[PDB]
Amino acid sequence: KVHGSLARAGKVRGQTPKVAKQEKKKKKTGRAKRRMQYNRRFVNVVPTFGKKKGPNANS
Amino acid sequence: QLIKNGKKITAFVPNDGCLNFIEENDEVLVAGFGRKGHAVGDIPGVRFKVVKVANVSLLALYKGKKERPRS
Amino acid sequence: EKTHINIVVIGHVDSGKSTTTGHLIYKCGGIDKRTIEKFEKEAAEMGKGSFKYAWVLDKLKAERERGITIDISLWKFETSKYYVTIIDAPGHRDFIKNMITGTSQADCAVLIVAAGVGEFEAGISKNGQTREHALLAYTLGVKQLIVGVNKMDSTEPPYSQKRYEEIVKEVSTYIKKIGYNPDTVAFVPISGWNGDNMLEPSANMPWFKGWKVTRKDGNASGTTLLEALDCILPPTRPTDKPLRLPLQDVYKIGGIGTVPVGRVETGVLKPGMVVTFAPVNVTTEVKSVEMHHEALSEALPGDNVGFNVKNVSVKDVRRGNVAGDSKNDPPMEAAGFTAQVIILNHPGQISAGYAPVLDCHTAHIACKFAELKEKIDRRSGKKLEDGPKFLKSGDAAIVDMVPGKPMCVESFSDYPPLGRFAVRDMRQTVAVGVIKAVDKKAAG
Amino acid sequence: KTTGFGMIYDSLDYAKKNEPKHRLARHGLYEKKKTSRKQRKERKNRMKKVRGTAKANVGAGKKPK
Amino acid sequence: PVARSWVCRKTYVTPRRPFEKSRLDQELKLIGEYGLRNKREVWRVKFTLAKIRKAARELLTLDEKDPRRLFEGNALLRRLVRIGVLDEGKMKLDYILGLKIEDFLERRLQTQVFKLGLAKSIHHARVLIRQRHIRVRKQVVNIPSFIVRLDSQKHIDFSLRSPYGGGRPGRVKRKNAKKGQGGAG
RNA sequence: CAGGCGCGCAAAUUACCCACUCCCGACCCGGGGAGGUAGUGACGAAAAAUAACAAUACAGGACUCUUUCGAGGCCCUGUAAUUGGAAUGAGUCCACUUUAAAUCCUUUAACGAGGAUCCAUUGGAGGGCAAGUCUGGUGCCAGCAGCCGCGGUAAUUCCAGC
RNA sequence: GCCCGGAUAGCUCAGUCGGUAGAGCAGGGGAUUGAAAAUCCCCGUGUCCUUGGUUCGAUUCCGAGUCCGGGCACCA
Ligand SMILES: Nc1nc2c(ncn2[C@@H]2O[C@H](COP(=O)(O)OP(=O)(O)OP(O)(O)=S)[C@@H](O)[C@H]2O)c(=O)[nH]1
Ligand SMILES: *C(=O)[C@@H](N)Cc1ccccc1
Ligand SMILES: [K+]
Ligand SMILES: [K+]
Ligand SMILES: [Mg+2]
Ligand SMILES: [Mg+2]
Ligand SMILES: [Mg+2]
Ligand SMILES: [Mg+2]
Ligand SMILES: [Mg+2]
Ligand SMILES: [Mg+2]
Ligand SMILES: [Mg+2]
Ligand SMILES: [Mg+2]
Ligand SMILES: [Mg+2]
Ligand SMILES: [Mg+2]
Ligand SMILES: [Mg+2]
Ligand SMILES: [Mg+2]
Repeated sequence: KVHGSLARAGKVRGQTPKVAKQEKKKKKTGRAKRRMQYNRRFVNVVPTFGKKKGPNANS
Repeated sequence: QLIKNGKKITAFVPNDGCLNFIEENDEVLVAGFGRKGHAVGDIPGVRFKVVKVANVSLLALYKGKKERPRS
Repeated sequence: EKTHINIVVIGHVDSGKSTTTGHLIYKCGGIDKRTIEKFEKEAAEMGKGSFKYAWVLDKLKAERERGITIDISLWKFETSKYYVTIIDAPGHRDFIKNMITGTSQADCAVLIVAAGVGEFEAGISKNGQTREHALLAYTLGVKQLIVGVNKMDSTEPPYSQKRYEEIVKEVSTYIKKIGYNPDTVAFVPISGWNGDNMLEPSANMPWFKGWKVTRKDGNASGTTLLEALDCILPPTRPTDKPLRLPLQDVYKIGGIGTVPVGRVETGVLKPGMVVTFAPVNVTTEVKSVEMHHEALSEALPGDNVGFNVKNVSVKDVRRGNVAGDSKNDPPMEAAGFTAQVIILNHPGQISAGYAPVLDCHTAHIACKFAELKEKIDRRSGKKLEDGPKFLKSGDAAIVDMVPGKPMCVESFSDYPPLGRFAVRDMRQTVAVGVIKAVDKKAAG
Repeated sequence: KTTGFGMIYDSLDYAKKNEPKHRLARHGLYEKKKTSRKQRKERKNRMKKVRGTAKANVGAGKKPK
Repeated sequence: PVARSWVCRKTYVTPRRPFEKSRLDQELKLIGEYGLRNKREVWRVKFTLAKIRKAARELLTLDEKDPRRLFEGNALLRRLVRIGVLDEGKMKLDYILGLKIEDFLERRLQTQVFKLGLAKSIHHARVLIRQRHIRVRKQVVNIPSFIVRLDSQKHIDFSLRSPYGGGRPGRVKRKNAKKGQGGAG
């Protein structure tokens, strides 16, 4: 017995609540962007001792 | 049904609600599924995928850049 | 050097439009003699020998086999003062759609009414198209009328003054009700089959002392149909506006490609200009502008012209699409628009959700009545009551309309030509109206 | 800085003879305002149809048109 | 049918492996210190170094009696000395193999403007160069990757028409001065 | 050679010129869609913008001294931080040059940057493979997923925001 | 542009000249399961393509239009 069908195609995309992108500053581009990465990864290295936190750590 | 030779194939339509853009008897640009003539993933025996419909890209339709040529 | 005017021939079925036009073109030199005998022999062998001059315009196999005009046909000829492009419109009510396409792109309308025993009454009856055609001509903006009573040879007695005079009195009455001032209209007794009183006065009507027209900007007098054409007032061409050219057909000329043909309404069309088509949203530079097989350097308003576009298929642009400059104010699709509509004759009651066929320029799209905004006065849009719930015949109202298929329209105020319309239903002209505001989609 | 090339002639009459025509026109010396190559080619092929001294007349009679 | 030349080549070679952490970190470190817009810039110098070091390798394979070893062996060393990556006391092909990436791109024009003291940051170096402020001998050079040679290292300085120097002021202050002249009266 | 149609997933202007390159001819003089020139051109290749600085500020290192604390100046970094006025070319636009004539490029005068809105995208974020077990929605559906696999009401993988 | 036929539940197919559209299949809700399937209970879930005409009234009567299918034609 098949539960999916062609009438319900694109269901979750339609029902997903719509949240708008918020106005934010433009990101630095080109050499300036590579400058930002260099500082965030190598210059501002705060020691942690225990274990490394990823660039996008959420814990 | 391919125009150049009249052969009949089954083409997968990618993404969430893209089948709604397609209607019956529309000109569709079709490409391979990436496995050089073999089925991809769990879809059984489908070796093709749809890239453009009604001479407009499925991605631009899915991303809201353009709309099914409404006449 | 001449002035180009667009002339539409209108009237009831079998009133002699095509014959009158074909003979008039032949007399003025628009077609070679030898071609007429080619038509004369071939029409007789098909069993339609009476359509000898009608075959000049009836080019289709179906038109020639059945002796009926189905679609408009254009031809050119010169009246020693006007370079005239004449349009032959079908007389059938089933082909009123092709009329409105041809009639829209016209500057003067010649109305052909058959002076025959019982033939005239059939045209001017309720179920005839003589009344309807004159009504649509005024609705579509044609403000210059020439009434030529045809088939005068077939009266009883032939070339009867009394028949001619009674038709003038009756036709005048109608034209006056619908807007045309009879004193500004030239009535010409003609015999399209025999070519009587079209170029030179006919001995068969010595009683006819001529026609007189009393018009502002000139009073004219004459006897023949050609002199009636020569008295047409020169139309005013809106040249200082962005380009607007409603398409009436698209052809695939061998060795040239896609050549959309249509009449430019406003602005100037020149080769090398990048034009855009609405509502199909196709932008392309024009390669050449040709009119009547003759090369052009610029298409001034009122020049029905065809033009070569680059890398455009025939299927992309169709009849009813509007062509305009991409650099200047470009035409755009209308999601909806607001109209002042006067209901003429609907048997019942008109409420929101009504979907009659709306005819604007060359576009015939079934538009849906979305909201009855308010009831206004007829002679002046003075409001009367908000939200009429329903409208019946004789009521003028403000209506918001949402077309079914994509359609490009403009307000009458900015561009008079592409705002006029006629709602059509029940095989009748239900209502007419003008367009005040257009909700153009951004298309970006 | 700006480099370049210069030619200085013994006399103007010599500069008349052995010098490119375009550089002469740059000084207004030998100016010509002629027809396009296409118009000449149109005329040349039209004259190829006719024969005799009529060749000059009809080609010249159709050149302004 | 055409008087054109189609001779062209790529100045760089992409990595064999797209996402290798150590290579990514080292390339970022280099881009960061020598102020380089993109990772293509680290690969261009890497490609030039690889071709040069590869060229030195078959020469070292050939014996010292090889005439071919001597000619382009001497020429290759001379080019390296001229651009300033090899010391004039270093006339051995064996010493080319010890060259590193930072050596070649240390000779870049943008690094020299910051080092010579013309610019106060490596990112200020590119801005000055791209804005037409630096001459080498007498010619303004707006290419940050301009490889300075020893013959021209001593001559790098501000351009004559640069407002920073014997130059009429730049447009932004010109607009303030007329404001000052208008503001005064 | 352009240009049209058809075919197709699939490929440009019905442009200007003999000035260059060279060819033919009785010929220093004529002609040449050969060829050159511009147009279209993200086929492909090369160079290279989308900021930089200075101070205040707040964490943080940093350099020294000192009750360990603490302190002072100094180097460095994150903040459409608080600003501030410097710089410039994309752009528009005299001339000039370019060139057969033009064009672009090169130069120059004017003008032209703060949200310097003059606003960089395309793909991905379980592993292979660089990057969240964040939050909302859906609930073996919708979808994803080159492969392994994810989804059956707390999805590191769908649809979204960050 | 012209002509011909069709349009009723998610699918298919019924439906009297005019007395307020059903059948099967599918699906939904509940019991059950970790979630299903099976099993056991309940539920048409459809603007009769759209819109006007006429009628006491319209899916079934007649027009206009849209889409689909078929055929014909269209050379500034
Ligand atoms: N006696 C007479 N017969 C005429 C005259 N004009 C036309 N006819 C005949 O009437 C018939 C119909 O003419 P026709 O040309 O078809 O009119 P029409 O208005 O163009 O017809 P349609 O296109 O609206 S269908 C033809 O057979 C023609 O021979 C006329 O002036 N006098
Ligand atoms: C072309 O020139 C247009 N005037 C349209 C047209 C004229 C004559 C015949 C057919 C089309
Ligand atoms: K030459
Ligand atoms: K995500
Ligand atoms: Mg598998
Ligand atoms: Mg009859
Ligand atoms: Mg006719
Ligand atoms: Mg008949
Ligand atoms: Mg007829
Ligand atoms: Mg009768
Ligand atoms: Mg020559
Ligand atoms: Mg930008
Ligand atoms: Mg991965
Ligand atoms: Mg990883
Ligand atoms: Mg959840
Ligand atoms: Mg059905």
